[PDB]
Parts: sequence; structure tokens; C-alpha cells
Amino acid sequence: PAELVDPKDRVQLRRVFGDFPTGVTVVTVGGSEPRGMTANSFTSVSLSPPLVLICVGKDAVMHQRLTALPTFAVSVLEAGQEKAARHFADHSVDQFDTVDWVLGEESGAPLIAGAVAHLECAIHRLYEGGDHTIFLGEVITATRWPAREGMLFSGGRFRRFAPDAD
Amino acid sequence: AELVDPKDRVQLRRVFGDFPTGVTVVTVGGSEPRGMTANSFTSVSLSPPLVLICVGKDAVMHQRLTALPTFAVSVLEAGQEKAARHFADHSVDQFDTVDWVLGEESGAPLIAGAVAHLECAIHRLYEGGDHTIFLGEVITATRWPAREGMLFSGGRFRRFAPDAD
Ligand SMILES: [Ca+2]
Ligand SMILES: [Ca+2]
Ligand SMILES: [Ca+2]
Ligand SMILES: [Cl-]
Ligand SMILES: [Cl-]
Ligand SMILES: [Mg+2]
Repeated sequence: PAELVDPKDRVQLRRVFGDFPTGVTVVTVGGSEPRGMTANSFTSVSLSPPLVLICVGKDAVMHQRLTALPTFAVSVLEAGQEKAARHFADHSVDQFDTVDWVLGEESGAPLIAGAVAHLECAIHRLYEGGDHTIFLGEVITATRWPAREGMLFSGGRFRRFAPDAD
Repeated sequence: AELVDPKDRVQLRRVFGDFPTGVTVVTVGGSEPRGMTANSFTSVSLSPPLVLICVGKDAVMHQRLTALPTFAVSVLEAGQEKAARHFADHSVDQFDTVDWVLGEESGAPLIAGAVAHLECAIHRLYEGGDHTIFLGEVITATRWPAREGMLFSGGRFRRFAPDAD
């Protein structure tokens, strides 16, 4: 039975936003106090120049970091990394002593070990996005592990792929 | 590990495909209604309620979106690969192979059987390299809770495993 959504109702809006499935990333930065934040707003944008974007809430600490720093990293989380996804979504101590990570050579940001891919990006534009800021980054380098497959987030829940039937 | 040269578009597409997404069909109305398959759909903001899509500068839909006040997004359900392929084909009624309903608010075709329809007003146009980023405000939406979206990952259509919980 179809549910009509009142866009002013944020409970309902979050329900419909949840209808579009995504992967899950952890965005990280270096600097004097490196930080990570779980993000599903990651979107690949352009091939030439190679661009991606993320949308970050204005009240997140990560927002203040990204506005101040020239680069960030994206770690696309693999199917078995729900613990890492939850950890970097916690609002609440080294944030990174729970997880295995390797230093990003271009971003100076911790890259999450076990990820499907790492992308290190230079911040190119900041665009207004309502209660978020849209950060457009140019991909400086990336590394991927072809054997790995991403975790999923849909309907407000973490989910898994069915193995490819072809 | 595979090191990716970002200037190599084959490699770059491989890494872009490592982030799984759903699949939408973006539609517009007007004299010549049009649809295009898009996975760059992203929900952005709660207040105001905003979403974005990234559309190639050379796409025919690109000119529509820069000109028209509204568009619709149909989030495709798990069994809708045929519609995804159809609205991604480059080469004429585009809507004679799908079940669709006119959206009252957008004036654009809404794809039947979808997980959700979102009808949006174009809010901003932002530079996005070889794409334009279209930011839209959600005017109304309808959803079907029992449905689940189709998935696109590694350049292939995929489906969910049953929720363990
Ligand atoms: Ca209400
Ligand atoms: Ca090459
Ligand atoms: Ca559902
Ligand atoms: Cl809220
Ligand atoms: Cl290409
Ligand atoms: Mg996205």
C-alpha cells in the first residue's frame, strides 16, 4: 500500500531517502587531529576531470575539518565491515585505535584497511546543499582490491548482496 | 591491490563501480517527455528537502533539465532491469515499453512498479566537470514500503540477499 510522503516530515523523508540503496564509505582527513565519518552520500561525478562528491552535515565536526583541509580520503567499506561503519557513525580517545588503517600518502588521512577501495581527493569546490555542504573533490589517486565487494545500506539497515547469478 | 591511474577512464570506471548504488530513471514532461537511467542520485538535505543528480553535459536530458522547472525520479525496484536498460539506450516514443503514470506535480512520467517516486523542483545548477550537478527540492513523494531497489555494482545489475535480521 503506497505511502504518501510529506517532505516536511523528516521521519517520512528519511523513509523515502532510504528507498535508494547505496554502499557505505568512511570519509577521513589528516591534519593535526585526523578524523573519520561514516558517509553514504558519496557519488561519483565526472571522468574528466575525475571528480566525486560527498554531502556533509553542517553540524558535523568533519564539516569543520573539510572546510579547513585541502584533501580528504574515501574508504569504500567491504561487506564484512559493519563494525567500522557503526564506529565512524558514533557521535562520541583515538578514533582510529579500533580499526586497522594505513596512511594515505597524498591526503595524510588514515585509509581504512579491508576496504573495497581507497580514493584520495583534493577539495575542488564547496557548494551549498541545504543543511549539508556538498564537497566536490578531484581524485588524485585510488587503489582497489578486486576480490572485495561493498557492504550495502538500504531502508535504514545494513544489507548484503546475493552472489551474482550470472 | 590494483593501483588506479585517475587519467585512465577504464580504471576510473572500475573504481567508481566499487561503490554500490541503486538505479533510478529520471524523467521530465513537456512537449517531448524523456527519461534517462541515473545512478548518481543522492539524497542531500532534510531541511530544505534536497536531492541531486549528476547528468552528462552531452546528454539530451541535460538540456531539458536546464530548461524545465521540475523533474521526477523513479527509484527502480529489484525486478526492473528491463526499464533500467531501456532508459539507458542511446538510440520515437520512449515510454511505450513501460507501464507509467503521469505525475500531477511534476508533469513527468512516473515509472510503475518503482520503490518510490520523487517529484522535484530544480533548485540549483552546479559545475561538475563533464557533468552538471542538478540540485532539486522534493515537492512530493510516494513510496511502496514492501518493495526493494535494484542494485548496480561493478558495472552489473545485482540483487539483495534476504535481510538476515
Ligand atoms: Ca508530520
Ligand atoms: Ca592507460
Ligand atoms: Ca522497502
Ligand atoms: Cl531528523
Ligand atoms: Cl569513458
Ligand atoms: Mg550517491
